[PDB]
Amino acid sequence: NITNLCPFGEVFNATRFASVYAWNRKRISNCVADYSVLYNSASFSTFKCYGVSPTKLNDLCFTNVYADSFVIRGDEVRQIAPGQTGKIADYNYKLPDDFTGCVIAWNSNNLDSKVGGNYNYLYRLFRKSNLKPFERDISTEIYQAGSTPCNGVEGFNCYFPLQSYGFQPTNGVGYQPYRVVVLSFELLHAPATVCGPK
Amino acid sequence: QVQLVESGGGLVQAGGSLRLACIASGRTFHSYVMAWFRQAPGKEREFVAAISWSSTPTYYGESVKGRFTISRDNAKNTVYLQMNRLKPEDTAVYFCAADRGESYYYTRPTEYEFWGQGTQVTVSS
Ligand SMILES: *[C@@H]1O[C@H](CO)[C@@H](O)[C@H](O)[C@H]1NC(C)=O
Repeated sequence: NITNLCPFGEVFNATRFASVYAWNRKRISNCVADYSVLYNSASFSTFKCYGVSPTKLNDLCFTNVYADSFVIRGDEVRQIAPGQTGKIADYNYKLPDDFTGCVIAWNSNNLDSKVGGNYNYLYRLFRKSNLKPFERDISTEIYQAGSTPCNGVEGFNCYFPLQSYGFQPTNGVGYQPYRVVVLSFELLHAPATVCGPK
Repeated sequence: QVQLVESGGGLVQAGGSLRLACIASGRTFHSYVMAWFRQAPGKEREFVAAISWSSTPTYYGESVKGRFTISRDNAKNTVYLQMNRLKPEDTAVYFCAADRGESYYYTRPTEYEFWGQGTQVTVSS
């Protein structure tokens, strides 16, 4: 009997968060998923589930759970949803059209922005084609934007594919950093490893 | 892009009934949580009701609980709001809304991507 609580603290309150292009996965398994800690939060900017009601999370069993987390701008959080397009959905982190899981975000201006600007968080600006759902690209190959081949040297129509967010505490809300957690729920032909308390 | 058009609004006497309807574009209506909000003059958009994909969690604002019923007909891309025992305080613009996601914070306007232009309901006393 799985009896130890799923370590949601280690996900939501991780001391470090990934750049979106290099998004972090934690596997959650062989644990009781108590969501009441998340239910009692007022500061999340969004908390939506797809394929299950948020009201039923404490009653459901899954074969596998993944927690994907990263930082993006406020007005890019709408892209972390099935059927979205934009730099983030297309080139950084793509959810499937039939996604089963929840997307939670919160403003992290107090932690992730600095007086000089925080340039540590990166996003992929260019890619030859869109990510498949749950695909991850950490390559730093020079992007050929034009006719001429680039020979892995930067210049005219030959761009380094990653760009920095540069988060300043004085940015408008849409340009402030937001932390995101995506909980993926799998229901495969396998034993359940994650259940709610009930 | 999903478009939404409300109908069935207008003038009605206190204690009367109205069925608002809202029809959506698109071939994946079943994938949308559908909702009703309303806005009285001087007030912000107030949550009225929402219905999940299966119909099976429904949600209601405190002041309409018992009087209003939300329902959906996936075959017709339509969500309905049955409004019974209407009071003057129910007078407002009623907005249809839709989102792929069901929100823990289901009363927040920002949790719904798609909005109709709204239709006036007026309840005389
Ligand atoms: C993370 O920390 C906040 C306070 O900083 C706390 O309210 C919350 O319960 C923690 N979240 C989780 C999932 O443990």
